[PDB]
Amino acid sequence: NNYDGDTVTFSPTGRLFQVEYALEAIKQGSVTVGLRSNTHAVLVALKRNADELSSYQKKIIKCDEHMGLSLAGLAPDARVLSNYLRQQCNYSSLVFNRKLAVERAGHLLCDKAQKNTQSYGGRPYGVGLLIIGYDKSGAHLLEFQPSGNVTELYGTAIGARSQGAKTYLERTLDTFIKIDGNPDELIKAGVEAISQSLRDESLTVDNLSIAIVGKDTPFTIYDGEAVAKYI
Amino acid sequence: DIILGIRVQDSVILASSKAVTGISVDSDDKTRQLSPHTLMSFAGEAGDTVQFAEYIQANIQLYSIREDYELSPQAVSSFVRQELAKSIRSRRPYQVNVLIGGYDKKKNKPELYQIDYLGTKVELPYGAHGYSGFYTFFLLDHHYRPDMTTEEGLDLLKLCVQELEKRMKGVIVKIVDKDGIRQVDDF
Amino acid sequence: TGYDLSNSVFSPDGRNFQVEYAVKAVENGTTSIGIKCNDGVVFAVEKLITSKLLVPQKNVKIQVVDRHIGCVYSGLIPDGRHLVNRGREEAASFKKLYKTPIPIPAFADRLGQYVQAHTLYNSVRPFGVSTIFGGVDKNGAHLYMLEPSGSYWGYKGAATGKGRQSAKAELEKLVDHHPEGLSAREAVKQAAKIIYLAHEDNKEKDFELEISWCSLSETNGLHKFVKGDLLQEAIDFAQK
Amino acid sequence: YDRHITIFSPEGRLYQVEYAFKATNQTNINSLAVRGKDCTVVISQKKDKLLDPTTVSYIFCISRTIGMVVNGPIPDARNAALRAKAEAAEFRYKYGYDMPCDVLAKRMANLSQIYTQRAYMRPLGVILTFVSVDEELGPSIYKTDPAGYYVGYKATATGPKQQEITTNLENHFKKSDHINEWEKVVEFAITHMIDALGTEFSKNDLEVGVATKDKFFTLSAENIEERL
Amino acid sequence: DPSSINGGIVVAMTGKDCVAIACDLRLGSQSLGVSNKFEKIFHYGHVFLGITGLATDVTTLNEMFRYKTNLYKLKEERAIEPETFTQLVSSSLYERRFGPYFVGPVVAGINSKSGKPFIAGFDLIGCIDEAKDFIVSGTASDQLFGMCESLYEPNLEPEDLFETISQALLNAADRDALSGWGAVVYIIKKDEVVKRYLKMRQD
Amino acid sequence: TTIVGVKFNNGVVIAADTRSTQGPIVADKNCAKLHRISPKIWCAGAGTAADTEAVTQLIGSNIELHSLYTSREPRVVSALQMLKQHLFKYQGHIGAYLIVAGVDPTGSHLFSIHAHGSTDVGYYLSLGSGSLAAMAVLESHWKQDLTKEEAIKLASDAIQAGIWNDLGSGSNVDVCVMEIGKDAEYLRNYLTPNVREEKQKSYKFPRGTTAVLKESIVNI
Amino acid sequence: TSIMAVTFKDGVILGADSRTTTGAYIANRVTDKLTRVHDKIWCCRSGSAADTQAIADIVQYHLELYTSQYGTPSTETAASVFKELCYENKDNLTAGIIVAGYDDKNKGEVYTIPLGGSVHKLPYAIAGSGSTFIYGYCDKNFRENMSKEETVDFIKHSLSQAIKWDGSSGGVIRMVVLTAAGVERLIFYPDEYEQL
Amino acid sequence: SRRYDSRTTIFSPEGRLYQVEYALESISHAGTAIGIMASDGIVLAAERKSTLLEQDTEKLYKLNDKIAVAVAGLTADAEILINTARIHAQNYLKTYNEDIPVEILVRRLSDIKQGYTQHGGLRPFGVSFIYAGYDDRYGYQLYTSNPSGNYTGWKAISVGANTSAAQTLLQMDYKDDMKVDDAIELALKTLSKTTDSSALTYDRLEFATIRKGANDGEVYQKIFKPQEIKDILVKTGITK
Amino acid sequence: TDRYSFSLTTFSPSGKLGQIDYALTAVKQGVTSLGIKATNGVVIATEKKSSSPLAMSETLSKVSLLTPDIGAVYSGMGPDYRVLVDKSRKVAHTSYKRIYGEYPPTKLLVSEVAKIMQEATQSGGVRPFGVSLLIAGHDEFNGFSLYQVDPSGSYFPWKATAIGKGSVAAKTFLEKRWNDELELEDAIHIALLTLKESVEGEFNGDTIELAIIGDENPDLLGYTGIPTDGPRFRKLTSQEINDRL
Repeated sequence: NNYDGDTVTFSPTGRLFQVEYALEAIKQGSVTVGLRSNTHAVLVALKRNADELSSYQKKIIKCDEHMGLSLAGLAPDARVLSNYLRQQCNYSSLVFNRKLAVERAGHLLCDKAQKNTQSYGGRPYGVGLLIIGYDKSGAHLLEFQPSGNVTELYGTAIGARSQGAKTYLERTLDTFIKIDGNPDELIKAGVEAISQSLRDESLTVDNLSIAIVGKDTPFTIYDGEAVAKYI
Repeated sequence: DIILGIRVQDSVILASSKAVTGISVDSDDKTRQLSPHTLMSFAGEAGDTVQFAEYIQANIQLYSIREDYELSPQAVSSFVRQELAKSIRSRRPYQVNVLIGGYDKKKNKPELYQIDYLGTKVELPYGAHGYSGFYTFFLLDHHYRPDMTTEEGLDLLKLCVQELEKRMKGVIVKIVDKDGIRQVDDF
Repeated sequence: TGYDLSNSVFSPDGRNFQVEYAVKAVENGTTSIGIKCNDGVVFAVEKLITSKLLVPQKNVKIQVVDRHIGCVYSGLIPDGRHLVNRGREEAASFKKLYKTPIPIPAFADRLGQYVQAHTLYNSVRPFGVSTIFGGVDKNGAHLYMLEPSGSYWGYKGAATGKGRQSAKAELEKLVDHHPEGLSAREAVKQAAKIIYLAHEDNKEKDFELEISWCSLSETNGLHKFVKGDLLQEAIDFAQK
Repeated sequence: YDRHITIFSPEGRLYQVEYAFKATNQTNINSLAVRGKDCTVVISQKKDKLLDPTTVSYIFCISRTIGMVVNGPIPDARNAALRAKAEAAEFRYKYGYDMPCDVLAKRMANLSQIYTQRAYMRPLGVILTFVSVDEELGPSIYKTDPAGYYVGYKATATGPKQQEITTNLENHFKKSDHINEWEKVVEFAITHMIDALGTEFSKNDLEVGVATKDKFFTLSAENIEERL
Repeated sequence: DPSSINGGIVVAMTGKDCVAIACDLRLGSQSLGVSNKFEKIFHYGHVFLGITGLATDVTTLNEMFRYKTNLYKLKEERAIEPETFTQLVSSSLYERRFGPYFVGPVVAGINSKSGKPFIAGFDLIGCIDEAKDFIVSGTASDQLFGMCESLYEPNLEPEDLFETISQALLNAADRDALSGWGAVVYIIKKDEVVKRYLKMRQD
Repeated sequence: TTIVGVKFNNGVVIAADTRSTQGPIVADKNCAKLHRISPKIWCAGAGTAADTEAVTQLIGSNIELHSLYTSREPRVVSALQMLKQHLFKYQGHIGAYLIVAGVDPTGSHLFSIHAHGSTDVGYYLSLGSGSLAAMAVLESHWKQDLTKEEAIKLASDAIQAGIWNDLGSGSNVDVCVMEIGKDAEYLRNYLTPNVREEKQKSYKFPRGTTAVLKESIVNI
Repeated sequence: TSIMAVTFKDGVILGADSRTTTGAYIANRVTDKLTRVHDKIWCCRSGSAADTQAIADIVQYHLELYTSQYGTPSTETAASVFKELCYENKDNLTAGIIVAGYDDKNKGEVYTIPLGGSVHKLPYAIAGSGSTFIYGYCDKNFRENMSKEETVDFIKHSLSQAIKWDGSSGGVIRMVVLTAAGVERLIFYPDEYEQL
Repeated sequence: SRRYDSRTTIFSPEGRLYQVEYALESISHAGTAIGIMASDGIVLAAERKSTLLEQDTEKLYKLNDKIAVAVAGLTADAEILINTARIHAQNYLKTYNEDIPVEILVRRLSDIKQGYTQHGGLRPFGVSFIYAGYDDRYGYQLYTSNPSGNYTGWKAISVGANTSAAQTLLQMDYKDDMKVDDAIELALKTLSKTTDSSALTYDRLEFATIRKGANDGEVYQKIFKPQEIKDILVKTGITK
Repeated sequence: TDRYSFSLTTFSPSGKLGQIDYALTAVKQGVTSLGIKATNGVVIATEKKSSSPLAMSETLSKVSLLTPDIGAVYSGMGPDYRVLVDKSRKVAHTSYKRIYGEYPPTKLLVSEVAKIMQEATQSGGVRPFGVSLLIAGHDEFNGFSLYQVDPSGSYFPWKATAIGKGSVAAKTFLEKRWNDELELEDAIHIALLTLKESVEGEFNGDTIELAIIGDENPDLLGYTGIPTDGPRFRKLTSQEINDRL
């Protein structure tokens, strides 16, 4: 393949192979699930560790009091994108006394990702993101790919073997859609969904991370003993 | 600020006031040995003088290391004059006046140069900066001889220093000759 | 042979293969159509419902420039968004300089120059989108289509994407059967029908229809989405 | 290789310039320019029911007095048209009098030569024909190519079928320069194109640009039919 | 006024087939004499330049013009003539139109090919003053004008030109407090240049 | 200084005085104030002499390059525009007040330019410290249709009025005439009405009167 | 300086005096203060001559580029182009401009850009040092939908009074008429308007 | 544009710089230049590479009043470096009010040459210089500098097409107590013996000497005219 | 965007700069041009070829005035020569005349042109000029001069020379007819005879361009009044060429 050298080269069929390789980098990451109802939004993440003597890699990053995300793929790219999102939310608050909408943040991430796939000297990002938030329009969940595509969904999953969780979410859509005012039930639904992507491991207090945002709930992260009641 | 210099047949004698300007008790030396046979004395605005003198000394030492050779006093004076002329056009000019004493080994002769903050260089048998000239030039004009020895030059300098002390404490006296640079301790 | 590995390299026959590959990328997108009526323009687009988990009526595709220009595109969606952002900057600069909304042909020329500038160097990649845009200005209604090579033209009816052939045939029949022209609402209904017919090529996935229009007698010369009872009437007419 | 950028081949050639010359014939349209000793006339051969015909044109109005016709792809054509308009406006601002046709042609040719000499710039695959009635030289036709070469002409033709038109023009001039007649010159050029190519050009098959002493304009389809 | 800080005067006159340029020797700070051996006249081949004004600017311009004349000789393989050196001085001065050198340069020479004596003067921003009789500059410019308009004659032998220019210089310098601690005169012919030091009242 | 410009039936004539001073002291008794921008385009400048000379030289060099580039003779309007924009860029800090006249393929032209960049078009113009007397003469005697001889006489009379009545103007008169189909005619010292009379005696000193300390030979 | 522009039934008419002063001396008896920037868009200039001339040159250049790219600019567009230069450079320029234009749809239009760089659309505008003396008379005499002769008479009377009372204005009265029939120039000499 | 980069400043697996070696090979095909230093002067002799056209008004150049150079290689690159060296000498004179020592100027030129070898992406200068100068430190000095940026001091040196043969000839018949005339004879004999031509005529030679006196002061540089070269050839014994 | 910061002209392993050699080949494929130096002038000549019979060949001139006393001709690529002439005129004005008030001598202007041409063989992302130039001039202190400048920036002074397709034959002919005593008319006649051999088509005043550096021409100086003010460079009209034929 002579067309995969850089990001400014089309293939004869019209494919960008560096973007596809970044997507492949995503597909080898740990599974993360995002879910929402009319009042709350939830992220569930399965961590990974190098070995037993190692700690587990963090997967959930807080962007603002009403917004956060979980990552799958190359972690430093997630850090870069999260810092950019934090700066944008801070700018909105400082200049307009306004809470940045989730859709606008998705647009900003799409625009920032597009510029890295059209000019020489820069590679596309190597991470996929699930973004949850609560704003004046309610709860929102977004999925971001490094090709620049951003989609708004009721629920989704990314990473290795996420198809089972996605099928579970698609089957039980009408159930978790209407879990309003009961955050624990939504968290348990998300945990059950992420249980569908496990093959040779079980959820423990060391490898499970949860995040929640809602109508009266700021973006909060639970890990360790704080998730012991959801296992 | 007393900065004075007298060039006699085989050497150059420089004198600089050992006073500062407050409240403290020290013995300030306003000279920098640019090279084993070239000395520079300075006067002027505080801060600028030390910085300029150290800059010149560093550049001359760098040249001496690079070429393994000692610049003549004339070349040193020309370099200093160029630096001052550049400074006078800059955003923050140096308010420094200098006397440069040297003993050219090639020509085997002493040389004395006087440069002001503007960049005016003059080679003189004797020179001064500040108000030393106004109270010293009568004696220098009456008594100077180009063929004076080191002792006669020292005596004339002593008379000049006493005249300065009449209309005011102490001076530091440096001698540059074929053996290099030394400081007079009996003065 | 080796002339296809860099942008802005002429082939022996006088071709730029990277632009043709960008056209190939455009041909893999969804179907976008534009229709020019008696006093305005109508834009319609098909959105594939890949998963039922997508929130309906969200993920808007049709975009607005200034308050009178509508734009839709087929190909790599992020490239289309980049182009629309550039067009918004151009319109803002024109409005600031000359205190008047930018005429549609001028906007088309600015977009065309920007697209063309990306075929001049090998350090950049051509845009992989074909864009149908238009609106209303003091001279009337204008509809344009722009290709990855930077070439653009004005059209009575334009179509792009995977189902472009059937859409073009339907548009040609529509133009032939209505020499006088069409009204805005009739154009909305016809756009719904044509999008539904063009989707019949791809029956593997369900689709959602999105329609916008800019008319002098219906929107007072502004660009507005179709969301109310008119959208349902158009959908019923298309499915009939 | 030497065939990808603008560097010399071992034979002293520049392959990218030759390939741009090849690209100039992507559109199968011919254009003809003639002088009438008081005007200049250019005629082009514009050839889908969905298109708006009034928006299709390869004739540009660079300034009040200078007109341009392009042979080649329309994106590079519009690039060159915008550049020429900017150059003419800057010339008028800087020097206080209207830019002449030959000087504009020389400036565009210099830009083309820059493209042929710099690696990162590719040549534009277009041929540019500037027409005017200069206040110092009378009717004027000048032409520039992707190689950076420009010259003035008594008459000229561009396109794939340009040899026949050139031969017919040369025979007419040998019979006998310029045309001794703007409408008559337009009809002469239309008849020349018809004889050179064939068939009967309708009002939709051509576009006409006319440059008179203080103006350059383009005829509508109704005017072209009136000529017919 | 920077031009009246150091003092000094320069005169130039034309002879039959000869030229003469004279200067004072004083260098003082404000009213204290610093040096009586400060010459204001330099030569680059057979072209002579005398500069009055700030001593630093005089030295700087001398060094710069030596630089430029050496490079000109290297490139052209011939010495520069007074007429071209005048244009060079004018351009060098006008390149500092807003941060100007406070100088009073005067050019005197003999053209090698033609043999005609040439003389010119400049202001601080490079305006050229061409004269067939004389050029003056310095703090005693008015005194020099008065002496020259009375003593000068259109054609003088170098022996008479020496006396004329010397008397003009001495009598103009004796009426200027900032000028006069010695005086130098240059008499320039086609094939010989003579330099003479005059005796003066000093004070 | 006094500078004037006058149009006539087939061309334009400019004229100027020849005195340049630094305050009350005459620095140059015979100075050239008519500058050649191009062979048929001439400018007369007042104000700062160095500024006038340098600006005319620069604009002339640019005009020559432009004429070579365009293969056409220079036009007066081009020089006017270039001078105007250069002067406006410096916001009056370049002290040049110009009368620019010429003949080009479009005809004969006369313009005035001020140090701030403003330009004026007129049949007769005056500038300088003596411009009031010259303008008085011009308003007294200018006519709509003038021959070359009459225009030369009128311009010379205006310069003479400036010479007589204005302290900053005097010495000689320099003229330049440009006609549509002819070469430019530059008349240096067209009139010299200030010739110094003979002195009462000769002040040539006898040889040996000046005391000398030392003498030497200088190697050039 | 006394400049004005008046809209009337068939179009617009600009009028001005012709005196330029450098204090007490009249440096130019015959000045043209009516500057064309486009075929039927003109301006009256007051203030610093250099600033107004440079601004008019730049505006003419920009409008030529606009015409080559986009078509015939409107009077409002020309006023906006003037306004950008006046407002963004108001700390270095002194220019009071009256922009008058004609088009088939809007007929004649007048915009005023005083010092500072604000734009005001008016049925008629007056500016200059001599304007102050005719603020009343014009306000008492202006009508709308006047014929060409009435507009000429109104401008002539107003400018004659302004010339009479203002020492910085005088000379001849210049007028430019913009209508569908095109552009017309008119001039009136002191022996004509001083008898009014 | 990464494909078209030739990487002119990289090492080889053997630790060599390809461009420097290729420039040396290019120089090895240029006209021979020879410098000989005697106890009282320096002789520079270069062989042109010829027709019957203008010669009096390409290989010998003057840097200042005391330093001259002989060029082997590309003439225009050599002119660039010579202009830089002249400016450097004038700058040193301006700063220190003294003539620049030969070694300082040679080292500056060598550093300029080395910079192109280490950083940047430009080709090195294909020029070798033979410097002949005088200063108060060491007296008469002869140097050579190559595209590698190395400079060396020589009693007798040759650069060009026949460096090996010329150097072998110069190793013998050279003494530390030779005079200027003996040096001139030796240089002419070496040029005649190493010349690949029928005869060593005056129209294919350039000559220069640096000595004391000859209607000058301390040091005089003489660039021989063609007539002077012919007279010298007759006197030495070449008679060609 | 422009990442071509590296030289496109590099040394081959044999020590040859390939791009300069290819530019020389392009020059050698060009039409013939000649220069002949006389005791009282210099002649520069070239053939005028028309791309099309309908083209007004008068609008294109292969001989260009650089300064009133210096002109030039070329063999090779036309547009490169046009740009080089523009640059040479600008450098003549901005490097010499604005400093000394006089036009530069022929040799210094040739050196500046050579510097410009050399910079195109070492700077990054640039193709060398594919032309060879013959420059004829006169200056007060050196007389009349003729120079040849190559694509590599090497320049040489010539009594007579030729460049282009028929370079070798013309050089041999000029060598056989050099005597160090020619006048301007003799040089013009020799140039016409040498051009008649190398021209295959019609040989008249419309297919030849001739220029001369001779004596001052007060007629080509549109003003009078300054005794020290002449344009030695002169281009012969087609009628004069026909008369001399």
